[PDB]
Amino acid sequence: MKILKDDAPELHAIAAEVPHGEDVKDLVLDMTAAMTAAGGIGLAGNQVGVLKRIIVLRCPTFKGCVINPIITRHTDGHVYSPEGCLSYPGKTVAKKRRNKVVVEGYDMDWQPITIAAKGLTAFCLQHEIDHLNGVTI
Ligand code: NI
Ligand code: NI
Ligand SMILES: [Zn+2]
Repeated sequence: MKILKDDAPELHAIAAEVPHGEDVKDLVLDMTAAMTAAGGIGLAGNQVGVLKRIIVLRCPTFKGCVINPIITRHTDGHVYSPEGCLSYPGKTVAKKRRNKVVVEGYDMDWQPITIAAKGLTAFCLQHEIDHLNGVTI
């Protein structure tokens, strides 16, 4: 796998929902390995040229993948979140984020999962889900 250059069109494209039960274990393994090899804590399909709704995270309160992630709950208003991104080396942006979120989706074995997160972990979930919608910092 390769983390695509900052001018890759995939970064603006929409990731396709994964058909329920599709075997994506190798994809998840590859994305996880690319994320850690590059020293990151989050990665989305688009960033490695995989236009599928898959994110991987290595965050303080969640480590693993989410397939077909959706945000189902969040706190009102916003807080400041300084963020970088493996697709944009050297760039940090002060983003407005929800302080707390609930994310729902599937793990690699297609077990339904629910992730309640605050602070850094919540910011990462928002950032990575944004990627699947072609939204970048
Ligand atoms: Ni590779
Ligand atoms: Ni661009
Ligand atoms: Zn990113």
